[PDB]
Amino acid sequence: QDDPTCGKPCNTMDDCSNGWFCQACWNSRKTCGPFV
Repeated sequence: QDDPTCGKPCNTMDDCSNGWFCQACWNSRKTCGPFV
């Protein structure tokens, strides 16, 4: 369980197109987060 993208700040869905779990830039706080 790596998903280093998690917690990574961004404004587009391109800064989270790598993580296995947190593959979402998360516009909720502009900080990459896990999905559901």
